[PDB]
Amino acid sequence: ARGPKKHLKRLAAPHHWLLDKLSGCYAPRPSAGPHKLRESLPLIVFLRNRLKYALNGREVKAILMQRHVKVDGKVRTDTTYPAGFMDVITLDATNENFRLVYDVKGRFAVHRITDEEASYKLGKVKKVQLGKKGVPYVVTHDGRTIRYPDPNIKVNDTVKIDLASGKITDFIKFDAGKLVYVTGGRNLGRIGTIVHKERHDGGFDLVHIKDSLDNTFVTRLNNVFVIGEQGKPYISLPKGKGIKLSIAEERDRRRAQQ
Amino acid sequence: MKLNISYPVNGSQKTFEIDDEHRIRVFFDKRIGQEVDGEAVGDEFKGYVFKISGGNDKQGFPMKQGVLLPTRIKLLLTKNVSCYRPRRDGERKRKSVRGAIVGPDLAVLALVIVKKGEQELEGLTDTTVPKRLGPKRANNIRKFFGLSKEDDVRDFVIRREVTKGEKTYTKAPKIQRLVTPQRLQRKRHQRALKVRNAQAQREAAAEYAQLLAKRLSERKAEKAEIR
Amino acid sequence: AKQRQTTKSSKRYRYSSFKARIDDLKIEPARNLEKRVHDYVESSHFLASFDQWKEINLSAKFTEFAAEIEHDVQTLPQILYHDKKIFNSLVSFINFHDEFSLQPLLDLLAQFCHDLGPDFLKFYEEAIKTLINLLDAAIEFESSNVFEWGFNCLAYIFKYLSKFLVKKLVLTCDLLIPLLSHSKEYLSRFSAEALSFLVRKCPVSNLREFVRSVFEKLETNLYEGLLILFTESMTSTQETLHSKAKAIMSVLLHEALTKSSPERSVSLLSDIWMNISKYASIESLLPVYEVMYQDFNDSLDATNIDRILKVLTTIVFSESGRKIPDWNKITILIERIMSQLSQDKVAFLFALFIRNSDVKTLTLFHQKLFNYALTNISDCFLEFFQFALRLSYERVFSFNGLKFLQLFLKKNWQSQGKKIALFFLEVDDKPELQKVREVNFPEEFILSIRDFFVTAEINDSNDLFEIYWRAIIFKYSKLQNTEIIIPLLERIFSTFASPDNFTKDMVGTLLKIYRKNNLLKTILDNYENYKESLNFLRGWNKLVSNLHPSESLKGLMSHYPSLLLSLTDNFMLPDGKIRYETLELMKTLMILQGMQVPDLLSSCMVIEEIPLTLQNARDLTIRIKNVGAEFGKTKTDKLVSSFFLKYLFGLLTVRFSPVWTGVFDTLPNVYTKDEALVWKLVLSFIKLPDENQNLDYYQPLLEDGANKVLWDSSVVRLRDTIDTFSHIWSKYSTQNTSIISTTIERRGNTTYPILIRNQALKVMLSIPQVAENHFVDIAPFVYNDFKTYRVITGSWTEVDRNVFLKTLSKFKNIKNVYSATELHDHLMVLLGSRNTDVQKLALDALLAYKNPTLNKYRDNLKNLLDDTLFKDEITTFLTENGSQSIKAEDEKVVMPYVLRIFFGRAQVPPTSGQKRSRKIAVISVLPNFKKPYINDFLSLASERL
RNA sequence: AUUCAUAAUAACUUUUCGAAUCGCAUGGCCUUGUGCUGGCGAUGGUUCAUUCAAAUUUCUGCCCUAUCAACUUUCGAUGGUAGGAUAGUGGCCUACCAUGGUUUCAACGGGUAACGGGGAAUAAGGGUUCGAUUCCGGAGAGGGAGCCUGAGAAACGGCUACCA
RNA sequence: GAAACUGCGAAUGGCUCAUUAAAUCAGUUAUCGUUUAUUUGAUAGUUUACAUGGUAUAACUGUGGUAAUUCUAGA
Ligand SMILES: [Mg+2]
Ligand SMILES: [Mg+2]
Ligand SMILES: [Mg+2]
Ligand SMILES: [Mg+2]
Ligand SMILES: [Mg+2]
Ligand SMILES: [Mg+2]
Ligand SMILES: [Mg+2]
Ligand SMILES: [Mg+2]
Ligand SMILES: [Mg+2]
Ligand SMILES: [Mg+2]
Ligand SMILES: [Mg+2]
Ligand SMILES: [Mg+2]
Ligand SMILES: [Mg+2]
Ligand SMILES: [Mg+2]
Ligand SMILES: [Mg+2]
Ligand SMILES: [Mg+2]
Ligand SMILES: [Mg+2]
Ligand SMILES: [Mg+2]
Repeated sequence: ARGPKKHLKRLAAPHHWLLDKLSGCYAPRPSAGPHKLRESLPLIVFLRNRLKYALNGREVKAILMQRHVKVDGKVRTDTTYPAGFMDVITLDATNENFRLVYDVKGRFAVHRITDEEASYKLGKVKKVQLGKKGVPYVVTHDGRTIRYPDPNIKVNDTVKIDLASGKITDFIKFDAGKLVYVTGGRNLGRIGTIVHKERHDGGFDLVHIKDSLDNTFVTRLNNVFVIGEQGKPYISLPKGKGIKLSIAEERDRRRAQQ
Repeated sequence: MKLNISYPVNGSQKTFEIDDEHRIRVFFDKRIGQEVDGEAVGDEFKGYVFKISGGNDKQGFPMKQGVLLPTRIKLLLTKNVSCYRPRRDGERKRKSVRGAIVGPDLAVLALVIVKKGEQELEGLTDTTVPKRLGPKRANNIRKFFGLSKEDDVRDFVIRREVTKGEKTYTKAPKIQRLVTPQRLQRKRHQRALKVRNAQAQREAAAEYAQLLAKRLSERKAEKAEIR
Repeated sequence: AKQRQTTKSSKRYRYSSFKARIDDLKIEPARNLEKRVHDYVESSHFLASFDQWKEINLSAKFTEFAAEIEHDVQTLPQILYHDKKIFNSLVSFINFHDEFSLQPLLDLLAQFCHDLGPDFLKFYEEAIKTLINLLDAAIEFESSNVFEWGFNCLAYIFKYLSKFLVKKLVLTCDLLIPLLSHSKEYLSRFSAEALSFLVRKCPVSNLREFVRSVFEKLETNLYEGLLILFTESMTSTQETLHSKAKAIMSVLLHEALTKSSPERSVSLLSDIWMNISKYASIESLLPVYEVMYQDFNDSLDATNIDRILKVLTTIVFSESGRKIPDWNKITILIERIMSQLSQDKVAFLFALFIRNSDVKTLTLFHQKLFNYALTNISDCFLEFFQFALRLSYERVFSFNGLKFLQLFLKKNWQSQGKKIALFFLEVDDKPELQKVREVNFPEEFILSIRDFFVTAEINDSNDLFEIYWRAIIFKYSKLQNTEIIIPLLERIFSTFASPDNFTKDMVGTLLKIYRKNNLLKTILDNYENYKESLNFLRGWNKLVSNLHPSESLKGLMSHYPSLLLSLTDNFMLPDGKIRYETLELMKTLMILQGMQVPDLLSSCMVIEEIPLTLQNARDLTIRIKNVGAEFGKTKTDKLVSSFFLKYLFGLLTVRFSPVWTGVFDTLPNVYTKDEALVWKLVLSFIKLPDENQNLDYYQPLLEDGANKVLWDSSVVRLRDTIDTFSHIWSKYSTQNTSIISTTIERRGNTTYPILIRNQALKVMLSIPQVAENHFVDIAPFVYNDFKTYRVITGSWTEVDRNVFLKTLSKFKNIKNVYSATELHDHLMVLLGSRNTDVQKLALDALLAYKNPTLNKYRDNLKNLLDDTLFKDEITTFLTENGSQSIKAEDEKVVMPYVLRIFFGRAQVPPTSGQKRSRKIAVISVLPNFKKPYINDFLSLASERL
């Protein structure tokens, strides 16, 4: 190609969006934004294929141009705006606030939250560095740069960002015993507690995570997101609480509730 | 060859068909921008001065300034040049153009009246064509009317009357770069924004400095305790 | 704005501003014919709407409101029993002012009143108070929909409580006064429509009380609110009026003419009549017309005579006479009013009658109309006749208005002579009023004012003013005016040898009196001091044009050969008219003197006649160039040369750019005819801005004549005409100030443009050689630094000085000028000016001096001036021991220029990184200089101190 | 892990940027002036970070051919030093230097009706064959050569030569 | 609101497999070896002003050339 691509085939789209393979030939290409293309949910999919509020792309555009959707407290009018992990989506006219959190299956789940919970979000500290004029700043996972961070904040820590003012309220250090959320790999969407962090200089660090059921799994550090201390998450969790459950029991409880 | 003579003071212009070769030959060997005496052209042009500006040949190709030849040549023309209008940005096209040396094979030659002779041409000197449009920017209006700074351009706008059937009205241009309260408000808002930003940054820097000093003091106290 | 969205685009979705939505919004629920939920009911209106709103709105506040009240609204009796708690909750949630939930709450509040209307009365006051707070709160946060919801709810409550509210509408109005009197126009407008529905539903008896109360209130925005309220009440449909409009108009009328009601009430009635008359067609208005006319007949009385008169002016002016069916009835009313007041009101009434009345009625009544004006308006007939002329001058003439004016002149002759002078003074300029001028005057003045003219004392401007207004009347005199004028003429010249501005105007006025040789001799005796005045020129022009040539006049012209040349001075004046009269004047003197008029004079006169427009812009330029070519081609005498050159400088005073182009091209090729004259003209123009030109003109004793001529009206159309009438009235009230002021307006223009120096500078630039020869006169400006002057009163503009410096550099031999060394030293001063452009100009003039050493380094000095090459030149040119460095022998001559140049560069505001580096460089080259040369730079820095 | 981030000193620059832009609305102060101040947005702009991308790059992995055994190096082949150019590393190119680099563990050369892969068929398993062809990646627009524009092209439903 | 200037796009998409045998490509690395329109977040009191020019032109008015083209000359 002689330049950046602008089209996305449905088969090539991220699997977790759950798009019909025969509905059309192309899928919404997320525009540039806070989150990466493969780890983002465009607003069109959320409003049409998840909430079912709109029946087609044009109706989604009509909703957006009416300025009823807010992302992180800001109005967005792009159909393919890349909303992502820990993103707050507010619909005032319908009066709901949603937090984009993966389910156990590995898919963004429609999780409704209260207003007081919608007032803040969490961000994994991807980078800390001194800017121009000797002003420290922190870059989070969603591309937010916050100046004058607390000196104790380091990489791999989590910062509680208030949406209205965009300032850090609290933070969590990355240490053993902390509650973590998996954001990648086939363990995507699971929740557990840190046990040990294995370090390899010049390589990818590995973290051992133990679930509430005592099952243990190892994951690369890049896919780990600290969300609080054990038993005290700073955000409301989706149904299932990030516990992976086998297939036989899946049959079992589906029958039981049925 | 045909002569397209333009009197720019009046804005007028007209064509003269030529048959005798004496005037045509005194036109020979000249160059675009050079001046020739009208009397050599004919008695009707006695006392006139003609500046050569260009022309077209028997095949229609135009004359181009800067190329000093009596014959056509294929020149690679680009943006912002005569004889070529680029269709696409950065487009360059090589086109055959006639040289700037006057010759027998010029179908029409364009001339500009530098100076008027004793006799008046019927179609050029005796007629005038008004300017199509008047000044638009405020300073151009002031310059055209010689207004003072205190005088407002708003009252001196040229207005043209238009009749549609029995209905009639007037139309006037929109002046640009006019001093209006909106521009003042925008300037003031911009200044206030920048000042407020600077103050906010100073406050944040001061608070960070206090936090750093407190942390520094307590860690020094702990080091003292360890000793 | 003014071209509102009348033509809609093809776009399905378009942006609309809040003001746009508000302007389009209108409060009238009944016109909306859409199916309503509450129309179909099983239990109650409230329940029917309550369930529906649960389906559509999902707001948190409404959801909380629903849960609290859900159990208690299942049945109509349950609503009645629990009415108190339901209303409290509705009021509580509305107060939160949550726009997401307002719409269901406001609708339910209206439906709540629908279920239990008579019981809602105990809730009424709180409900209205809640809406007022909400609408006031709605102003803070923009939402047009919120206003639409609130006012419709208010309208709904009025509809359901129509019976009870009507009985005490004054109480309901009392609640809405803050809304009706609110600063915002739209909030008052919306409230007025809602209250209008109640008014149209009122019984006549109840209405009479309400109208009395509001008129009592009338005695901020309340006047506008009532204006909107009543006009909405009458208007029902386009070009149609509501049936009840008859009673409302009658009830509003009876109160307005009632003595107790304030005058503002009648004015309020007037503004209503303009609105409904404009809105409604002829047919809908016929029934409204008869009720007033009958009421005006029935209630006519001395006390209300003015009030009836004022409303009658309202009817005649409203849409002119088109809306009036029968003008004959009005004429009967006018006659009855006259038989049974304020003069100004009638003057306004009759004048509008003249313009607006149908032709047939006016023919029947024009004679009685004017006789009435003589009956009572004779004191102010002049103000009337002027206003009538301004409205429709042609109609007044057709109906013999001039004859009645003659009768007025012969009736009220002695008391208002000065007013007559004002009136006839004003009407001279208008050509359409030529017939008014043709009116003959009563002879008795022409004897009386003549008698004073024969024996008049003139020792002060106050005495002079007395002749002036009598002179203005005396022009129409037919009793051999010339014999009387002449003695006064020699008196005024003798008593005032040096005329002021006012005296000159009178002389023209006195000359203007003359009608078909001695008087010609008199003006020739003293005209040098009066040529500039425009009126004096016009009077002189009328005189000489009247006289017929003969050999005797040739002798008179011979005695004063310098007459023609002296008049040429006028062509430099800034006024187009004054030049034109001088041209016309000059031509006829040539006829009287018999000397052939040159064709150049005729051509220049044509140029003046051409209008100054873009369409004629080019045409003007060719004419000026053509005559200039003719002037150069044809040799002429001094008079023609003095004529044409002065006329050219007159064209420079014109404020039309095309004119300047022609003269700027013509003048350089024709100045050789008289080089001394052109320099004098150029020199004068340069000094005009410095010269202070002030028009000092007589101020008459101030007259304290002013009063409220007419009432104030809100509608723009009536107010503007009222302002026009009052302006005439004020003008006549102060005749001394009005007569004196009109003279100033028509005197002409004497103030040259401040830019005139710039035009002369362009002429000087085009001809440097003339300036070089006459450097003596222009030298002082340079040494004065182009400052008048230790405080500076005025100074030349930067552009003017720049053109000045160009001329100096263009001189062929600057070295041989009158003061070369002093000029050279001052050119040193400019060379170091902070503005580099000034420095380059000074350097060019310095290089105009021929010095071999400087020429050797001419390029390096120029490079130092250039900002781009400044840095490299310093390093190459000024480095000690450099190859291109200045030789020691030539160091003495060049160095002062180099030092002063660097001084100007050192004065740049060192403000940007490039500019700051420039200041560092200029100081860093100092060590390269020898210590004596370092010292002089420090001296240059300290010279200003 | 760094000459990292950042900061400081001294100068330098055909040297930049630091809003002469636009929509809607008319609030607040008063010394009442078209005085001062002020709201919601659009479009631009330096640098940093993020995102969409691009470029190069580390290791391993390709069918037949030894009756192809030595290849590359004069005209860069291996490497060093310095420069030029590049967005940048780098024989990518230049100048001076050394004589290096691959190879029976198959270099080099030749054939290929060779775009590669995810896949398809068959088979009990091992295997054999197919894969231009709905997705990913690369190359092309009759064949070579060279370019303007633009963030991005050696573009071809852009331009210029030559060949047919 | 035609036309034109200005800004953006046209380097995406669609088609074909000619060349290509450590080349492409698959998996897996690196940029402390570099560019990056755009999105998103930060970020600039240090720079006649009640606001500067044609150092300027299109569209447009008008005069024309060529057999011919999404050709264009003068004013
Ligand atoms: Mg690393
Ligand atoms: Mg228009
Ligand atoms: Mg190198
Ligand atoms: Mg070499
Ligand atoms: Mg194959
Ligand atoms: Mg394939
Ligand atoms: Mg290609
Ligand atoms: Mg082909
Ligand atoms: Mg190509
Ligand atoms: Mg094609
Ligand atoms: Mg293509
Ligand atoms: Mg363009
Ligand atoms: Mg092939
Ligand atoms: Mg091969
Ligand atoms: Mg490889
Ligand atoms: Mg864009
Ligand atoms: Mg930005
Ligand atoms: Mg032109």
